[PDB]
Parts: sequence; C-alpha cells; structure tokens
Amino acid sequence: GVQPPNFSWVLPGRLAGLALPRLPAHYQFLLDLGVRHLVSLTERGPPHSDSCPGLTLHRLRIPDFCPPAPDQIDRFVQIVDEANARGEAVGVHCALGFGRTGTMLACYLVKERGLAAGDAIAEIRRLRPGSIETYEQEKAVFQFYQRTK
Repeated sequence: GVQPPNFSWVLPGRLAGLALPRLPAHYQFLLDLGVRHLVSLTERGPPHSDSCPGLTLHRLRIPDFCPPAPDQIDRFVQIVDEANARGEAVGVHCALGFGRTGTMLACYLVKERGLAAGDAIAEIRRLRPGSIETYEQEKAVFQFYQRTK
C-alpha cells in the first residue's frame, strides 16, 4: 500500500482527506486503514479505482474551482454517517485536497461536532494547512451552518 498524496485524518478512524488518488496502491492503502468508502469530488472519477473492488466509490462531482451545492453537502454527510454506522471510515478527495475537500470536511465538523462555521474552517486549516482558501468555499460552510444551526 502507498499513502495517497496530501492524506490525513480529520476524525480518527472515521473521516480523512486526500488529494487525487491515481494508483492501485493508493486505494489498497485506504482499505488497509479501514477507509472502505471514497467520496470523489473531481470532474472525473480517479484513475484505477476499480483495482480495489472492495472500496466503494461515491461520485459527487463538483466543477473545478467552484463550491459544493447544498444538496451535495447533505449527501456527503449522509454517506459519512452511514459508513461510520457500519464501522467503516470514509475518505474524501478532490484534485489537490484543499478546496472542495476542505469545504466538505469542515461541513462534517459543523454537523457532527457542532462547531460554528468559523471554528470548523479554522480546525480544517489547522489540520490541513492551505484548505478552504476561497471565499465561495468559506461561504459554502457558513450557509451549511445556517441550515444546520
């Protein structure tokens, strides 16, 4: 197994972020750490994902340099909740693992850890320096918090 680029846990044993996986060894690495679900945010599916039939790919396509749509975030949350309900960890990736990935990660903290948007964005940036760099990305988290209370 080979650790995928920019990989790190946000919620130990439950949720992790990563850059674009592109080799069979990347997916095998995820499976070894218990990450049985991969939420893919890129415009196209990541290469060689089918090498590991045991890993479930969840395609939630979000255009490059754009924020996630409200319904997409709700779906992301649902996916993480159901996976963790089965004792399985989830990994979420985009192209670089900072923008779209960072926004999703922060949104789960808002929902699952009850954090305010600002603090959720700060924690993600602390764990993964460089995350949620754009205003639209921050905006996505704040509006999610607004409809999550």
